[PDB]
Amino acid sequence: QYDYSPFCERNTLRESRIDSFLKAERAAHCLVFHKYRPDIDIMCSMLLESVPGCNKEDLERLSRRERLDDIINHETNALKSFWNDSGLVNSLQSHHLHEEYLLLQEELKNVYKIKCESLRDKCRRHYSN
Amino acid sequence: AIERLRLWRFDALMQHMYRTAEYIADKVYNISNDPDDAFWLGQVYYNNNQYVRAVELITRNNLDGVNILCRYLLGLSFVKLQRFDDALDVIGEYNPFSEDGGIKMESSLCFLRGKIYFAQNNFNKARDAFREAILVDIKNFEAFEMLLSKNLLTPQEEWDLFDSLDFKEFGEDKEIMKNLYKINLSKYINTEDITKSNEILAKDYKLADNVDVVRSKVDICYTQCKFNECLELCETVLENDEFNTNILPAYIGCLYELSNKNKLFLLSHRLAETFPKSAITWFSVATYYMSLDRISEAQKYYSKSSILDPSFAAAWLGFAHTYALEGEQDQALTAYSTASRFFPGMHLPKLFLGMQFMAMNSLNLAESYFVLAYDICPNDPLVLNE
Amino acid sequence: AIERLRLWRFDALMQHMYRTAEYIADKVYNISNDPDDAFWLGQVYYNNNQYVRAVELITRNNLDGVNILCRYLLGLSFVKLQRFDDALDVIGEYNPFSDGGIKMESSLCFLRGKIYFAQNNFNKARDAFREAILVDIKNFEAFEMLLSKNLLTPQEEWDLFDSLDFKEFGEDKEIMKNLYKINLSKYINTEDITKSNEILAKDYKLADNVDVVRSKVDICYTQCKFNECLELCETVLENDEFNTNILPAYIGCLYELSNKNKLFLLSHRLAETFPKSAITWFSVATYYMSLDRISEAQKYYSKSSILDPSFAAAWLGFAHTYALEGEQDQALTAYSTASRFFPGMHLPKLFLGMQFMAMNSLNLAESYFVLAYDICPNDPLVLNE
Amino acid sequence: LATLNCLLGNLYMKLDHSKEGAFYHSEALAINPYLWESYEAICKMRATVDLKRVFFDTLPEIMYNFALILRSSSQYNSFKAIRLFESQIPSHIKDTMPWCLVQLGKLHFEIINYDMSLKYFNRLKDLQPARVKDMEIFSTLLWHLHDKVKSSNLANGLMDTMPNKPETWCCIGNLLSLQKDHDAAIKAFEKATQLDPNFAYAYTLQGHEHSSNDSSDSAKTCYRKALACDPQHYNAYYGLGTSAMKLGQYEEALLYFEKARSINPVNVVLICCCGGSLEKLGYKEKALQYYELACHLQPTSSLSKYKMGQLLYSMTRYNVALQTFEELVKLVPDDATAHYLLGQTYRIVGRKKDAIKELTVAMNLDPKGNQVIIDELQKCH
Amino acid sequence: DDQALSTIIQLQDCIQQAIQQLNYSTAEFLAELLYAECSILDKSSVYWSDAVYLYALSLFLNKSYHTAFQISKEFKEYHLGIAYIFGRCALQLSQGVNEAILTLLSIINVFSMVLNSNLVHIPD
Amino acid sequence: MTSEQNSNRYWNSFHDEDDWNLFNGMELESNGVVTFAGQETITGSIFDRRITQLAYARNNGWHELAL
Repeated sequence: QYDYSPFCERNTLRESRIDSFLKAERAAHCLVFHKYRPDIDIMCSMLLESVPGCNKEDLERLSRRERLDDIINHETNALKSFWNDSGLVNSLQSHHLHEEYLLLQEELKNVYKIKCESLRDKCRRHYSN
Repeated sequence: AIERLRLWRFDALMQHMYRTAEYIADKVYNISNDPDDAFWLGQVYYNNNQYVRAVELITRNNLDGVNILCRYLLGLSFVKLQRFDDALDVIGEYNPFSEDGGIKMESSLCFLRGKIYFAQNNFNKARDAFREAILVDIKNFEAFEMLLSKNLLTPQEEWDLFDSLDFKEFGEDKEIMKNLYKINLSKYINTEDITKSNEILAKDYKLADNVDVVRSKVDICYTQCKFNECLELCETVLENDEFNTNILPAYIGCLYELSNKNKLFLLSHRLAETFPKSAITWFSVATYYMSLDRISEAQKYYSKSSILDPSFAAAWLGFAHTYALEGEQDQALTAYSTASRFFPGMHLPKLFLGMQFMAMNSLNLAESYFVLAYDICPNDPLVLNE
Repeated sequence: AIERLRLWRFDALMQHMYRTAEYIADKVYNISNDPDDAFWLGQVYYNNNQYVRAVELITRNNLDGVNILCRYLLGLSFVKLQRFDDALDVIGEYNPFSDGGIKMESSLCFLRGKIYFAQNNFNKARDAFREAILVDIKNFEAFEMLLSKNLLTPQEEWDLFDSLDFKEFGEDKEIMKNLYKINLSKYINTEDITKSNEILAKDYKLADNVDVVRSKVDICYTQCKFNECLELCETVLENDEFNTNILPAYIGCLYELSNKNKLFLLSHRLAETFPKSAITWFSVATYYMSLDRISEAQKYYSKSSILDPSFAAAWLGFAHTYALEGEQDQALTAYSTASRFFPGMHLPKLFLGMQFMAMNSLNLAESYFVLAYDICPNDPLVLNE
Repeated sequence: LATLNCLLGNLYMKLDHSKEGAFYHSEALAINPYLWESYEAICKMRATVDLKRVFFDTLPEIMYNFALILRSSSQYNSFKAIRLFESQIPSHIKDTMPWCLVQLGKLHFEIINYDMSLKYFNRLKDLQPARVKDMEIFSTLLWHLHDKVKSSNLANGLMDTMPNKPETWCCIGNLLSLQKDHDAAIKAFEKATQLDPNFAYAYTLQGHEHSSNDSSDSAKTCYRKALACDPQHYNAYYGLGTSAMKLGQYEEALLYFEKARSINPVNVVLICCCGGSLEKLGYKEKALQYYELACHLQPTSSLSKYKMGQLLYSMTRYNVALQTFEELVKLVPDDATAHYLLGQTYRIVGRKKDAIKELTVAMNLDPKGNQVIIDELQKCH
Repeated sequence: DDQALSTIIQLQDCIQQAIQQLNYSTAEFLAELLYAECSILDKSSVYWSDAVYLYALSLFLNKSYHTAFQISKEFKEYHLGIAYIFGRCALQLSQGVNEAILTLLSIINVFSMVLNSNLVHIPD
Repeated sequence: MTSEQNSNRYWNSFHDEDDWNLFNGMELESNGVVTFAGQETITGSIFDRRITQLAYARNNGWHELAL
């Protein structure tokens, strides 16, 4: 019988939640495992396996301590790293990539400014706070 | 030894000696880790309105499930505490046991499950739960009477279920208990049978003028609009019990239709001075306002009666009548629709929606609701006339 | 034939299907037509929280003169129906009589003592409770109620405990004598209570019993072992957080420890748990006292006092609110009221004498402090005062 | 030659890029496996290593189990971590260990299961009354539960113990936002962030309060500061997506929603928001894919089933739409607009008997719009 | 049981190793896990006192002075290092100095339970 | 208009304090959704049992912010 003890320390769980968790859990694993029961199984050189936005080539250069078609390759490549290998890009219409691209760096550049005083005046900030 | 303490605790509980019963239950449970003693202490906690303490008692040691009786007590404690989620949790969505001289333990669990489904407004599952509860043990009657009172089954279905169940458990008392059950069955179907049953019960046995038999006679007369027999039976039973809640709705309606304004006034005053909390008294006051043509005022009093007690057809129905009688017709539809949805299994709300839709001169929907009401109840002059 | 129906009625009572209970009680009563069946149906009505039905049913044929338990059920129904004079008239002011279970005469005497306690003739209540406990010792209420409200000074409580006999218990008197001895007052003969505590702890595995822990807590509270109060009452409260007997002592030793978070938590949980008990409002008032908000503690002690006329902590905390507020003339009347309602309680008199110091009136303070010291030879407050 | 790589990783993570810092944390772990701080720094991002080679090439197994737990929690797959807790990590470690209590409470909290998390790190709070680290999650849980007394407990206790810790002021602000006020919540959050910067949670709550205060620019700036403090934080991304939703510019809203979903794959709010951005963009076929993922990801959610029904009715997959709506009503009967779609699907399929009762429920739910319900009744027959 | 003692010794060695360098959060986690693991062992075991002392020292080292102060107050008498941690917490917080005095006076007078150990930061 | 108000009050005299407190500003709407006035609002659909105890809770129960 399906085990539900760890999902709630209360030894009894009403049957609605039993299938609610069971059907929830299986597809959650099915998403991770496929791009069955939980209790039967949980399983399944540079050490670093993955970094968000890092491809296999970028991992290799780390181990070494380091026109329309071409820009479309850069168009998709830019969104590959930022969207963490999202599969919806290939379904996007080509002219819909352009406006999302321009908003990417424009939003990105704003981060650079954010990420980057006379004696009498700058003493007040500590007094008032 | 311990048996003397146990029987002393049982008597103290029976004698409404709460402190001694609690003390001795605690002592006996400390002496022996017997779950029946824990059930007894939980019962003592239950009686004096100390529900959470009994909940924590039966929860702390996880002794529920070891024996079914404490599980039932715990579930009842939740259902009174209205934590219906936890009650359904401990009891279970369906029968877990599905393949002494007292009621079968499993049957009580199915009754509680039906009650919680009814509370959660899950009428469809509650019907099945109550049907299974009555089918498992005929010794049970709470589920049978609840289903009949709340009109959760059609009269034909009620008769079919009554015929399906047997009386083999009773044995010697088979015929008397069959008649006793048959008293409470719904009307509009083969009323002569309920008749001959109540006479055969009346003379043969000492139960000649008991409460339920006169109640059934009053119900028969009220259905048949035999209103003078209605009254005479009603006062002849009221003179013994001045506050018998089983008959009060029929009595109140029967006075309303005779328009005995004054007797209605005396009843309203007597019930107000005694039972302010119960919705019956406020229903009586509101129908007193009705008898004086005060629809706008007792609008509020039906609101009060309905809120003081949910699952009361009379209060909400009268509230909808107050909506429908004078103007403000648009929202009478919403009120009667609420009646239909929250009170499934009764033809009258559907019939009322149909006649109201006919009242807007909107026909086809009136036909729809009329045929719905006819489906719910086959034998009713009102629906067929409409 | 009737026996099956009687057992079915009993089962309906046990499993709390009240509508079937009353239905079957009515049926079996009409069949048999005996007063015991009417008693059963009246008991069903009582459990139904429908006292009017039960009392009318018992009185319609004047069954009170037939059996001895039906009249008691009618009397208790009147008791909870807020009717007292007719209740005593039915039961009778004086004793008309002067196997398992308990004797009925003791229960009737106990009910009479309850009515007298309701009617504020405290001496008659003491007489009734003493009579009930001496006639029957199984009636633990006649003991616990008498000892709870401090209706009598502890010396005569010990004397009556010694006077009453446990002989009719027999083989079980060996344990029940000690169990009853546990519940007496703690100021005097303290050591014997302790030895009884180890007696229960050994050979009876009752160390885990809640009331043994309650007795130990009250021992610790008497000599002001407030830290031990906290530790033991925390150990017992984890299992059960709403033992009404346990809670006031926990409030006392928490306020002594002067901590607001845990008092705060328990008070807010009890407020949503038991809205109509004076205990939670008393706890709220104590929390406000610990936060030195006297103005709110005023009202939140007044409500607790109104809810329970037998709640000495309420009156003394009330007069504490008065005294700490700044005005004392009303605190004088408050402490006098607390002293007069509860004869034999030294603390109201002691606090009243502290107030006499506060007014620089030492002449009454001498007598009041002597009276308080008469029964409290060793405690810091008395000697400090 | 193990702490130096850790220091390099910390500097890299702090300054510009977490990629090289993760590389150096991996190198440090290669030098020594018992550098749990490097593992925590790695798990701060969505980076993972091959634990079998790290920890092997019973204490190593125990450490490997905790590493798997932490990796799953960072990766946001809590069911597996709960299962390892059930199987491995014996109880006399699980219950006592405050850090496993924190993590396990987090794991139960990310699932809609709310009461068990409360119980778990409430026993934690009991064990360590003065613990201050990672109490903002308790504050968020109390905000979700709409409970005020326990939040008041937390606020008073933390203020008494640590008047200056940022978590205390964060909890004060969350309680304020709970009760009625938003400006005072903003003031508390700003005090919390001035006393200790680099706290992206305070900025996230600032942006949320600003959004609730109908101040778009301030919320955007607060979220930008949050991202500046923490590169990976789905809460501020979701807030930004919702803000661009309310301005109607669906492009950057989709951008933010997808970016938030990237680091937290299992969350139906973000899946639903990304899908809705998709329909506003017009991609019916791909939007369904996420919603198909969403309801299978977990049942008993009104939002996911509702949007399934809306999308299926839009492009007319009535056969599955009817059953999705049916189970929606089964899991909740109080949705007003849902029963309208129920009735529309019933009349389209051609089961008038169910259509009448469903529309009756519809008028019962919505007094104001009965007339249009009446019109559908007329269209029903 | 054969490997149970080895795990405790290894955890202790890792804790001293971590505290030897300026690595404190890892010291925190290892001290926490060792303290949790030692719960099953009886209080009479020297391992429990050693783990409690290491946990107290760590919780002091990361400025979480309150928590160190309680975790030291519970078992202040058992070990000398726990008393040292308690005294340091008391001096920083000005809370409960008196019992710190009552413990330190006794521990110094007796010296001139567990008193001597090979762990790090054991007071002289 | 005064007669009905007097009659309303005369019958309105028969309540418990908490019971009367529940119905001070009581209003029931046609569809069945309920509005409760706290002397906050407890708007909820009637015929579910838990709601009226919730109105009971905040009426007599002790609620407080504590900073």
